[PDB]
Amino acid sequence: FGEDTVPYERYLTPGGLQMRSARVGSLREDIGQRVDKEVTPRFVELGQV
Amino acid sequence: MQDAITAVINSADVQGKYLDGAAMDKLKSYFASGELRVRAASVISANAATIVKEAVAKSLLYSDVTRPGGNMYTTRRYAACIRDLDYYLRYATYAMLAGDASILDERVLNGLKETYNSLGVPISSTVQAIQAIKEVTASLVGADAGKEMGVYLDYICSGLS
Ligand SMILES: *[C@@H](C)[C@H]1/C(=C/c2[nH]c(/C=C3N=C(/C=C4\NC(=O)C(CC)=C4C)C(C)=C\3CCC(=O)O)c(CCC(=O)O)c2C)NC(=O)[C@@H]1C
Repeated sequence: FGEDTVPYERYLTPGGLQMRSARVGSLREDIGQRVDKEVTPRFVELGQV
Repeated sequence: MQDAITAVINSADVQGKYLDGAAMDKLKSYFASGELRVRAASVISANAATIVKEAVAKSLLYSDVTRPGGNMYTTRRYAACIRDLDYYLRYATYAMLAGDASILDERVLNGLKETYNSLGVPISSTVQAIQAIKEVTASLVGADAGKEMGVYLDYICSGLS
């Protein structure tokens, strides 16, 4: 911060970051889980016109 | 209909003359080709269902015609294609055995064009299927004997064009 910048929260403890971004909301799909790439079934594609 | 022998006979009878040396020579040529023709005809009769099977597999399967709404959709229509391809193969074998492609004109091409045009049958797709039949039968009966089968299937394709 120079002589003109108000301070701001620059770093987080891992516990605080977990509290912020480990709830049911705000939790990304890919954080700690296997992200299975959804795809239309091959038979569905074959029968699709 | 007509064959090589009937063609020679009609060629003589149109001018009313008997059979001269040229006619006997043509008949001898046909008799010489007769062994090859019988061989190819018996082989194609034995393997008729197979030939149409691989022709359909390598020419039409997994395509717009087979997809829903396609003309080859609706299993009754698929069986109709199988029957029509069998008809083409059988009458091409007839023409090959006879040596003359008049049976195709008077028993296959007679109204077939109008039939397909009224029915929405893809003429080019049918032609490609017949070409695949020609390739399969040529590979099955050799190059020489397969040449005649290719000639008559090509006659069918050109008439259907
Ligand atoms: C497994 C369930 C069984 C099996 C099925 C199987 N089918 C094919 C290929 C085709 N199936 C059809 C069927 C239809 N077309 C229609 O319009 C209708 C009306 C609903 C039906 C039932 C067709 C047209 C084809 C070929 C053309 C295409 O797929 O677009 C295959 C593949 C065979 C091949 O060589 O490609 C298979 C495996 N086969 C079995 O053995 C099981 C009993």
